Amino acid sequence: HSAYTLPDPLVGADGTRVHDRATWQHRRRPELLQLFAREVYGRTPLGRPEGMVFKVTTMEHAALGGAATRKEVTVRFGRDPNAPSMQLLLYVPNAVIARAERAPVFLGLNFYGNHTVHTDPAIALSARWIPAEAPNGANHRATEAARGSDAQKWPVEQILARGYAVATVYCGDLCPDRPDGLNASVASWLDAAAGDQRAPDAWGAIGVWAWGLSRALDYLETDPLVDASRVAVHGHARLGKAALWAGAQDDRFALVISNESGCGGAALSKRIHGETVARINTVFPHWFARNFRRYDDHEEALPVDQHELLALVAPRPLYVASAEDDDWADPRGEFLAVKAAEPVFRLFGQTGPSGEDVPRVNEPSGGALRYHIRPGPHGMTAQDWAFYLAFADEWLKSALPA
Ligand SMILES: O=C(O)[C@H]1O[C@H](O)[C@H](O)[C@@H](O)[C@@H]1O
Ligand SMILES: [Mg+2]
Repeated sequence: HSAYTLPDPLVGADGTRVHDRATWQHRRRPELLQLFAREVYGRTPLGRPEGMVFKVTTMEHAALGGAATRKEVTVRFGRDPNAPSMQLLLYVPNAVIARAERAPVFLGLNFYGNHTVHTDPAIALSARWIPAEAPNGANHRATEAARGSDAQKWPVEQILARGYAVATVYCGDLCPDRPDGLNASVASWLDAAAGDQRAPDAWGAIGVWAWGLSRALDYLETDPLVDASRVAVHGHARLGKAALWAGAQDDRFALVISNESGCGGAALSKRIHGETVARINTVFPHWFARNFRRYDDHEEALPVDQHELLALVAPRPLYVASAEDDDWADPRGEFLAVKAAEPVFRLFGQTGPSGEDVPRVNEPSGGALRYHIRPGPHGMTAQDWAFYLAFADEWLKSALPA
Protein backbone atom coordinates (compact mmCIF):
# COMPACT_ATOMS: atom_id res chain seq x y z
CA HIS A 1 0.00 0.00 0.00
CA SER A 2 2.79 2.40 1.00
CA ALA A 3 5.79 0.28 0.00
CA TYR A 4 8.17 3.04 -1.11
CA THR A 5 10.06 6.06 0.17
CA LEU A 6 10.36 9.27 -1.79
CA PRO A 7 13.46 11.45 -2.19
CA ASP A 8 12.97 14.84 -0.54
CA PRO A 9 12.80 17.67 -3.13
CA LEU A 10 14.28 20.01 -0.49
CA VAL A 11 17.36 17.89 0.17
CA GLY A 12 20.14 18.52 -2.32
CA ALA A 13 21.99 15.73 -4.06
CA ASP A 14 24.86 16.25 -1.56
CA GLY A 15 22.51 16.03 1.42
CA THR A 16 22.28 19.76 2.18
CA ARG A 17 18.79 21.05 2.92
CA VAL A 18 17.29 23.73 0.67
CA HIS A 19 16.09 26.55 2.95
CA ASP A 20 15.42 29.41 0.56
CA ARG A 21 13.98 30.28 -2.82
CA ALA A 22 17.34 31.29 -4.31
CA THR A 23 18.98 27.97 -3.53
CA TRP A 24 15.94 26.22 -5.01
CA GLN A 25 15.97 28.28 -8.19
CA HIS A 26 19.70 28.37 -8.85
CA ARG A 27 20.95 25.03 -7.53
CA ARG A 28 18.23 22.48 -6.76
CA ARG A 29 16.12 23.18 -9.87
CA PRO A 30 19.07 22.59 -12.26
CA GLU A 31 19.94 19.42 -10.34
CA LEU A 32 16.45 18.04 -10.72
CA LEU A 33 16.09 19.10 -14.37
CA GLN A 34 19.31 17.21 -15.17
CA LEU A 35 18.08 14.13 -13.31
CA PHE A 36 14.82 14.06 -15.24
CA ALA A 37 16.63 14.71 -18.52
CA ARG A 38 19.19 11.98 -17.99
CA GLU A 39 17.07 9.31 -16.31
CA VAL A 40 13.46 9.79 -17.49
CA TYR A 41 12.67 11.95 -20.53
CA GLY A 42 16.04 12.27 -22.20
CA ARG A 43 18.00 15.42 -22.92
CA THR A 44 16.38 18.30 -24.68
CA PRO A 45 19.32 19.02 -26.97
CA LEU A 46 18.51 22.67 -27.67
CA GLY A 47 15.72 25.15 -27.08
CA ARG A 48 14.75 27.56 -29.82
CA PRO A 49 16.55 26.56 -33.05
CA GLU A 50 18.13 29.33 -35.06
CA GLY A 51 16.14 30.26 -38.09
CA MET A 52 12.67 29.50 -36.83
CA VAL A 53 10.21 30.95 -39.33
CA PHE A 54 6.55 31.77 -38.68
CA LYS A 55 4.12 31.81 -41.62
CA VAL A 56 0.46 32.73 -41.12
CA THR A 57 -1.26 30.57 -43.75
CA THR A 58 -4.89 31.51 -43.06
CA MET A 59 -6.61 34.23 -41.07
CA GLU A 60 -10.37 34.55 -40.50
CA HIS A 61 -11.71 37.47 -38.44
CA ALA A 62 -15.28 36.15 -38.21
CA ALA A 63 -14.86 32.49 -37.34
CA LEU A 64 -17.39 30.60 -35.23
CA GLY A 65 -20.25 32.86 -36.25
CA GLY A 66 -18.21 35.97 -35.44
CA ALA A 67 -17.07 34.84 -32.01
CA ALA A 68 -13.42 34.35 -32.92
CA THR A 69 -10.47 35.25 -35.06
CA ARG A 70 -8.96 31.98 -36.32
CA LYS A 71 -5.36 31.91 -37.47
CA GLU A 72 -3.37 28.97 -38.82
CA VAL A 73 0.41 29.33 -38.54
CA THR A 74 3.18 27.14 -39.86
CA VAL A 75 6.10 27.21 -37.42
CA ARG A 76 9.09 26.03 -39.45
CA PHE A 77 12.14 25.04 -37.46
CA GLY A 78 14.77 26.29 -39.95
CA ARG A 79 14.95 28.82 -42.73
CA ASP A 80 15.13 26.34 -45.58
CA PRO A 81 11.58 25.76 -46.93
CA ASN A 82 12.26 22.03 -46.60
CA ALA A 83 12.87 22.20 -42.87
CA PRO A 84 10.49 20.38 -40.52
CA SER A 85 7.52 22.30 -39.21
CA MET A 86 4.36 22.18 -37.12
CA GLN A 87 0.92 23.62 -37.81
CA LEU A 88 -0.54 25.77 -35.03
CA LEU A 89 -4.26 26.56 -34.83
CA LEU A 90 -5.27 29.61 -32.81
CA TYR A 91 -8.72 30.88 -31.97
CA VAL A 92 -8.76 34.29 -30.26
CA PRO A 93 -12.00 35.71 -28.75
CA ASN A 94 -13.15 38.68 -30.83
CA ALA A 95 -14.64 40.36 -27.76
CA VAL A 96 -11.11 40.72 -26.36
CA ILE A 97 -9.54 41.77 -29.68
CA ALA A 98 -12.26 44.36 -30.21
CA ARG A 99 -11.39 45.96 -26.87
CA ALA A 100 -7.78 46.21 -28.07
CA GLU A 101 -6.53 43.91 -25.32
CA ARG A 102 -4.21 40.96 -25.67
CA ALA A 103 -5.82 37.68 -24.74
CA PRO A 104 -4.38 35.06 -22.35
CA VAL A 105 -3.98 31.65 -23.95
CA PHE A 106 -4.62 27.99 -23.26
CA LEU A 107 -2.04 25.98 -25.29
CA GLY A 108 -2.06 22.17 -25.61
CA LEU A 109 -1.27 19.42 -28.06
CA ASN A 110 -4.05 17.36 -29.62
CA PHE A 111 -4.16 13.64 -30.26
CA TYR A 112 -5.51 13.29 -33.78
CA GLY A 113 -5.08 16.56 -35.70
CA ASN A 114 -6.09 20.18 -35.49
CA HIS A 115 -9.23 19.42 -37.52
CA THR A 116 -10.46 17.13 -34.74
CA VAL A 117 -10.69 19.82 -32.03
CA HIS A 118 -13.71 21.59 -33.63
CA THR A 119 -16.15 20.82 -36.45
CA ASP A 120 -15.15 24.11 -38.16
CA PRO A 121 -14.81 23.06 -41.81
CA ALA A 122 -12.21 25.73 -42.52
CA ILE A 123 -9.49 24.13 -40.36
CA ALA A 124 -6.87 22.54 -42.58
CA LEU A 125 -7.08 18.75 -42.60
CA SER A 126 -3.80 17.35 -41.35
CA ALA A 127 -1.75 15.73 -44.13
CA ARG A 128 0.35 13.87 -41.55
CA TRP A 129 0.15 10.30 -40.38
CA ILE A 130 -2.67 9.70 -37.88
CA PRO A 131 -2.97 6.64 -35.64
CA ALA A 132 -5.42 3.83 -36.33
CA GLU A 133 -7.21 4.72 -33.09
CA ALA A 134 -8.20 8.15 -34.45
CA PRO A 135 -11.96 8.29 -35.07
CA ASN A 136 -13.06 8.24 -38.72
CA GLY A 137 -9.54 7.90 -40.03
CA ALA A 138 -8.80 6.15 -43.31
CA ASN A 139 -5.50 4.33 -43.86
CA HIS A 140 -3.80 6.57 -41.32
CA ARG A 141 -4.86 9.82 -43.00
CA ALA A 142 -7.35 12.45 -41.97
CA THR A 143 -10.77 12.48 -43.62
CA GLU A 144 -13.48 15.12 -43.61
CA ALA A 145 -15.44 12.68 -41.41
CA ALA A 146 -12.82 13.22 -38.68
CA ARG A 147 -13.68 16.90 -38.27
CA GLY A 148 -14.65 17.65 -34.69
CA SER A 149 -14.09 14.01 -33.74
CA ASP A 150 -12.25 15.04 -30.51
CA ALA A 151 -14.30 18.14 -29.74
CA GLN A 152 -15.49 17.00 -26.30
CA LYS A 153 -11.94 17.49 -25.02
CA TRP A 154 -11.91 21.00 -26.49
CA PRO A 155 -14.77 23.31 -25.35
CA VAL A 156 -13.52 26.10 -27.61
CA GLU A 157 -16.62 28.29 -27.49
CA GLN A 158 -16.72 28.26 -23.69
CA ILE A 159 -12.98 29.00 -23.33
CA LEU A 160 -13.35 31.92 -25.75
CA ALA A 161 -16.48 33.20 -23.98
CA ARG A 162 -14.41 33.24 -20.77
CA GLY A 163 -11.80 35.49 -22.42
CA TYR A 164 -9.07 33.02 -23.38
CA ALA A 165 -7.55 32.14 -26.71
CA VAL A 166 -7.12 28.48 -27.64
CA ALA A 167 -3.93 27.33 -29.36
CA THR A 168 -3.19 23.77 -30.41
CA VAL A 169 -0.85 21.66 -32.50
CA TYR A 170 -1.17 17.98 -33.47
CA CYS A 171 1.38 15.98 -31.47
CA GLY A 172 2.17 13.93 -34.58
CA ASP A 173 3.57 17.00 -36.28
CA LEU A 174 6.45 16.73 -33.79
CA CYS A 175 6.69 12.98 -33.23
CA PRO A 176 4.10 10.58 -34.73
CA ASP A 177 2.78 8.50 -31.86
CA ARG A 178 3.92 5.07 -32.99
CA PRO A 179 6.96 3.10 -31.80
CA ASP A 180 8.80 3.99 -35.04
CA GLY A 181 7.80 7.68 -34.89
CA LEU A 182 11.14 9.06 -33.70
CA ASN A 183 12.72 8.36 -37.08
CA ALA A 184 10.12 10.62 -38.74
CA SER A 185 10.30 13.21 -35.95
CA VAL A 186 12.01 16.53 -35.32
CA ALA A 187 14.47 14.51 -33.19
CA SER A 188 15.73 12.84 -36.37
CA TRP A 189 16.66 16.37 -37.58
CA LEU A 190 17.71 18.05 -34.29
CA ASP A 191 21.29 17.60 -33.01
CA ALA A 192 21.38 14.00 -34.20
CA ALA A 193 24.50 12.15 -35.30
CA ALA A 194 24.57 9.66 -38.19
CA GLY A 195 20.97 8.33 -38.01
CA ASP A 196 21.29 5.00 -36.15
CA GLN A 197 20.19 3.82 -32.67
CA ARG A 198 19.49 6.78 -30.39
CA ALA A 199 21.80 7.39 -27.46
CA PRO A 200 20.94 6.20 -23.95
CA ASP A 201 20.03 9.73 -22.77
CA ALA A 202 18.38 10.77 -26.02
CA TRP A 203 14.93 12.25 -25.81
CA GLY A 204 11.85 10.48 -27.02
CA ALA A 205 8.34 11.51 -27.90
CA ILE A 206 7.47 13.18 -24.60
CA GLY A 207 10.55 15.37 -24.78
CA VAL A 208 9.87 16.22 -28.43
CA TRP A 209 6.18 17.01 -27.77
CA ALA A 210 7.23 19.19 -24.84
CA TRP A 211 9.76 21.06 -27.02
CA GLY A 212 7.03 21.69 -29.57
CA LEU A 213 4.97 23.37 -26.87
CA SER A 214 7.84 25.73 -26.13
CA ARG A 215 8.19 26.48 -29.88
CA ALA A 216 4.49 27.33 -29.96
CA LEU A 217 5.14 29.72 -27.09
CA ASP A 218 7.95 31.28 -29.19
CA TYR A 219 5.35 31.94 -31.89
CA LEU A 220 2.82 33.35 -29.43
CA GLU A 221 5.40 35.89 -28.28
CA THR A 222 5.27 37.41 -31.80
CA ASP A 223 1.46 37.39 -32.23
CA PRO A 224 -0.03 40.82 -31.42
CA LEU A 225 -3.42 39.35 -30.47
CA VAL A 226 -2.19 37.42 -27.43
CA ASP A 227 -0.36 37.93 -24.15
CA ALA A 228 2.45 35.41 -24.23
CA SER A 229 3.21 36.09 -20.56
CA ARG A 230 -0.18 34.50 -19.72
CA VAL A 231 -0.04 31.09 -21.37
CA ALA A 232 -1.51 28.08 -19.58
CA VAL A 233 0.03 24.92 -20.98
CA HIS A 234 -2.22 21.91 -20.58
CA GLY A 235 -2.49 18.35 -21.75
CA HIS A 236 -4.48 15.17 -21.36
CA ALA A 237 -2.87 11.84 -20.53
CA ARG A 238 0.29 11.29 -22.62
CA LEU A 239 0.00 14.89 -23.80
CA GLY A 240 -0.28 15.95 -20.17
CA LYS A 241 3.00 14.16 -19.53
CA ALA A 242 4.39 16.42 -22.21
CA ALA A 243 2.69 19.53 -20.81
CA LEU A 244 4.26 18.89 -17.41
CA TRP A 245 7.76 18.39 -18.83
CA ALA A 246 7.31 21.52 -20.97
CA GLY A 247 6.13 23.58 -18.04
CA ALA A 248 8.91 22.29 -15.78
CA GLN A 249 11.63 23.04 -18.30
CA ASP A 250 10.32 26.38 -19.64
CA ASP A 251 9.47 28.78 -16.87
CA ARG A 252 7.93 31.23 -19.34
CA PHE A 253 4.73 29.20 -19.16
CA ALA A 254 2.53 30.99 -16.65
CA LEU A 255 0.44 28.03 -15.51
CA VAL A 256 0.53 24.29 -16.04
CA ILE A 257 -2.36 21.79 -16.16
CA SER A 258 -1.94 17.99 -16.05
CA ASN A 259 -5.25 16.24 -16.85
CA GLU A 260 -4.87 12.58 -15.90
CA SER A 261 -1.26 12.26 -16.97
CA GLY A 262 -0.58 9.14 -14.96
CA CYS A 263 2.64 7.20 -15.15
CA GLY A 264 5.64 9.33 -15.97
CA GLY A 265 3.43 12.40 -15.62
CA ALA A 266 1.93 13.30 -12.26
CA ALA A 267 1.66 9.84 -10.70
CA LEU A 268 4.40 8.60 -8.38
CA SER A 269 6.39 5.82 -10.08
CA LYS A 270 7.53 4.38 -6.73
CA ARG A 271 3.90 3.45 -5.94
CA ILE A 272 3.74 0.59 -8.46
CA HIS A 273 -0.02 1.09 -8.91
CA GLY A 274 -1.83 0.83 -12.28
CA GLU A 275 0.58 1.51 -15.08
CA THR A 276 4.20 0.90 -14.10
CA VAL A 277 7.59 1.87 -15.55
CA ALA A 278 7.99 -1.53 -17.17
CA ARG A 279 4.51 -1.42 -18.68
CA ILE A 280 4.84 2.10 -20.09
CA ASN A 281 8.30 1.46 -21.58
CA THR A 282 7.31 -1.91 -23.08
CA VAL A 283 4.18 -0.64 -24.78
CA PHE A 284 5.57 2.81 -25.67
CA PRO A 285 9.32 2.36 -26.08
CA HIS A 286 9.62 5.67 -27.93
CA TRP A 287 8.06 7.82 -25.20
CA PHE A 288 10.93 8.12 -22.70
CA ALA A 289 14.71 7.94 -22.87
CA ARG A 290 16.25 4.49 -23.15
CA ASN A 291 17.83 5.25 -19.79
CA PHE A 292 14.33 5.10 -18.17
CA ARG A 293 14.23 1.36 -18.93
CA ARG A 294 16.85 0.87 -16.19
CA TYR A 295 13.93 1.28 -13.75
CA ASP A 296 11.65 -1.32 -15.34
CA ASP A 297 10.57 -3.42 -12.32
CA HIS A 298 13.15 -1.43 -10.30
CA GLU A 299 11.34 1.78 -9.36
CA GLU A 300 13.07 1.68 -5.99
CA ALA A 301 16.29 2.70 -7.77
CA LEU A 302 14.80 5.86 -9.32
CA PRO A 303 16.75 8.87 -7.95
CA VAL A 304 13.71 11.11 -8.44
CA ASP A 305 9.97 10.71 -8.49
CA GLN A 306 7.24 12.66 -10.18
CA HIS A 307 6.57 14.89 -7.15
CA GLU A 308 9.88 16.51 -8.05
CA LEU A 309 8.65 17.15 -11.60
CA LEU A 310 5.64 18.90 -10.15
CA ALA A 311 7.94 20.83 -7.84
CA LEU A 312 9.80 22.17 -10.89
CA VAL A 313 6.71 24.23 -11.77
CA ALA A 314 6.92 26.17 -8.48
CA PRO A 315 6.20 29.03 -7.90
CA ARG A 316 3.94 29.07 -10.97
CA PRO A 317 0.42 27.68 -10.62
CA LEU A 318 0.02 23.97 -11.25
CA TYR A 319 -3.21 21.97 -11.52
CA VAL A 320 -3.11 18.18 -11.36
CA ALA A 321 -6.43 16.36 -11.88
CA SER A 322 -7.63 12.75 -11.96
CA ALA A 323 -10.69 10.67 -12.84
CA GLU A 324 -12.22 8.44 -10.21
CA ASP A 325 -12.38 5.26 -12.35
CA ASP A 326 -8.94 5.83 -13.98
CA ASP A 327 -7.02 3.28 -11.93
CA TRP A 328 -4.36 2.93 -14.63
CA ALA A 329 -3.28 6.55 -14.08
CA ASP A 330 -3.22 5.96 -10.30
CA PRO A 331 -5.32 8.89 -9.03
CA ARG A 332 -4.08 8.41 -5.47
CA GLY A 333 -0.50 8.45 -6.77
CA GLU A 334 -1.23 11.70 -8.65
CA PHE A 335 -2.63 13.25 -5.47
CA LEU A 336 0.25 12.00 -3.31
CA ALA A 337 2.69 13.50 -5.80
CA VAL A 338 0.97 16.83 -5.36
CA LYS A 339 1.24 16.47 -1.59
CA ALA A 340 4.93 15.61 -1.78
CA ALA A 341 5.62 18.58 -4.05
CA GLU A 342 3.66 20.94 -1.80
CA PRO A 343 6.62 21.78 0.51
CA VAL A 344 8.33 23.42 -2.46
CA PHE A 345 5.22 25.41 -3.30
CA ARG A 346 5.08 26.41 0.37
CA LEU A 347 8.70 27.58 0.26
CA PHE A 348 7.40 30.01 -2.38
CA GLY A 349 4.48 31.13 -0.24
CA GLN A 350 1.82 29.12 -2.09
CA THR A 351 -0.57 26.56 -0.69
CA GLY A 352 -1.64 23.14 -1.88
CA PRO A 353 -4.57 20.83 -1.20
CA SER A 354 -5.91 20.82 2.32
CA GLY A 355 -5.98 17.34 3.70
CA GLU A 356 -3.71 14.33 3.37
CA ASP A 357 -6.19 12.08 1.55
CA VAL A 358 -7.79 12.41 -1.88
CA PRO A 359 -10.62 14.98 -1.79
CA ARG A 360 -14.19 14.04 -2.56
CA VAL A 361 -15.24 14.09 -6.20
CA ASN A 362 -15.82 17.44 -7.91
CA GLU A 363 -14.39 19.39 -4.93
CA PRO A 364 -11.10 20.97 -6.05
CA SER A 365 -8.61 21.69 -3.30
CA GLY A 366 -5.55 23.93 -3.12
CA GLY A 367 -4.32 27.43 -3.89
CA ALA A 368 -1.83 27.86 -6.72
CA LEU A 369 -1.10 24.14 -6.35
CA ARG A 370 -4.51 22.57 -7.00
CA TYR A 371 -6.03 19.10 -7.42
CA HIS A 372 -9.41 17.64 -8.25
CA ILE A 373 -10.80 14.22 -9.00
CA ARG A 374 -14.02 13.90 -11.00
CA PRO A 375 -16.38 10.94 -11.39
CA GLY A 376 -16.08 8.70 -14.39
CA PRO A 377 -13.50 7.16 -16.70
CA HIS A 378 -10.27 8.51 -18.18
CA GLY A 379 -10.83 11.48 -20.41
CA MET A 380 -11.00 15.23 -20.40
CA THR A 381 -14.46 16.60 -19.89
CA ALA A 382 -16.46 19.80 -19.62
CA GLN A 383 -16.32 19.38 -15.85
CA ASP A 384 -12.50 19.32 -15.87
CA TRP A 385 -12.45 22.46 -18.04
CA ALA A 386 -14.95 24.32 -15.79
CA PHE A 387 -12.49 23.83 -12.95
CA TYR A 388 -9.49 24.79 -15.09
CA LEU A 389 -11.19 28.01 -16.20
CA ALA A 390 -11.89 28.99 -12.61
CA PHE A 391 -8.23 28.33 -11.75
CA ALA A 392 -7.04 30.42 -14.67
CA ASP A 393 -9.33 33.26 -13.73
CA GLU A 394 -7.66 33.39 -10.31
CA TRP A 395 -4.08 32.79 -11.47
CA LEU A 396 -3.89 34.39 -14.96
CA LYS A 397 -5.02 37.95 -14.37
CA SER A 398 -3.45 40.53 -16.66
CA ALA A 399 -0.39 41.97 -14.97
CA LEU A 400 -0.60 45.55 -13.74
CA PRO A 401 2.33 47.71 -12.60
CA ALA A 402 3.67 46.53 -9.25
O1 LIG B 1 -2.73 8.84 -23.39
C1 LIG B 1 -3.49 8.13 -22.68
O2 LIG B 1 -4.74 8.27 -22.64
C2 LIG B 1 -2.85 7.03 -21.88
O3 LIG B 1 -2.70 5.97 -22.84
C3 LIG B 1 -2.20 4.74 -22.34
O4 LIG B 1 -3.21 4.12 -21.52
C4 LIG B 1 -0.93 4.88 -21.52
O5 LIG B 1 -0.78 3.60 -20.90
C5 LIG B 1 -1.04 6.06 -20.55
O6 LIG B 1 0.25 6.29 -19.98
C6 LIG B 1 -1.50 7.33 -21.23
O7 LIG B 1 -1.64 8.37 -20.25
MG1 LIG C 1 1.47 3.89 -11.82
